[PDB]
Amino acid sequence: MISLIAALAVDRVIGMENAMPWNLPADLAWFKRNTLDKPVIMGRHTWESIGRPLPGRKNIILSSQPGTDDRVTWVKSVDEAIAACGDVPEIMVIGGGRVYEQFLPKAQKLYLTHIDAEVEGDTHFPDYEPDDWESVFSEFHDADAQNSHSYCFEILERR
Ligand SMILES: NC(=O)c1ccc[n+]([C@@H]2O[C@H](COP(=O)([O-])OP(=O)(O)OC[C@H]3O[C@@H](n4cnc5c(N)ncnc54)[C@H](OP(=O)(O)O)[C@@H]3O)[C@@H](O)[C@H]2O)c1
Repeated sequence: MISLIAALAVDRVIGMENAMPWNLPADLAWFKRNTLDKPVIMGRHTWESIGRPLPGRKNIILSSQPGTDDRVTWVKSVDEAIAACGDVPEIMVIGGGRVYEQFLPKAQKLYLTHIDAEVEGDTHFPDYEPDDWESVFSEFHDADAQNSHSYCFEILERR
């Protein structure tokens, strides 16, 4: 199946100027945890921000244009992207905006990081219907020495 994985600040804010407007090492770990040994579909935008494959995962990028790193796989359509995954149990969609927007409808689950920070962004997470999903997990964390904001992990499934 298909899964989305994002970290949202206040107001679904997900990025600014091609970046994540905060720094939460703790999130990094949860992300790795959740994407380890899975294929990951990402947008060219996001790809450019990462700048190198994610070990432990099949990296599939979406671009109209042609590939620019032989180490990762390129694609020109949502169905091909999906194709490229193969017969895997969970495909992970890692953003950016436009991509979330697209796979959203197709998703059966989301993995969220709710971060208590109010920041301006140029990208926000697709609006979804609270009714359609069922929160099956939550895990609160207070700000800390390294994580300057408290945040909460959560997991929803399509109702
Ligand atoms: N907060 C988080 O959880 C999280 C996770 C990821 C990213 N982000 C943030 O996301 C922001 C950028 O997201 P974005 O929406 O600007 O870009 P994106 O989705 O990362 O990149 C979009 C690009 O992907 C290509 N694309 C998308 N759908 C396609 C399709 N069906 N076929 C072909 N190409 C397709 C297009 O590239 P072409 O130019 O090649 O057509 C498009 O310009 C950044 O700020 C990043 O930091 C946040």
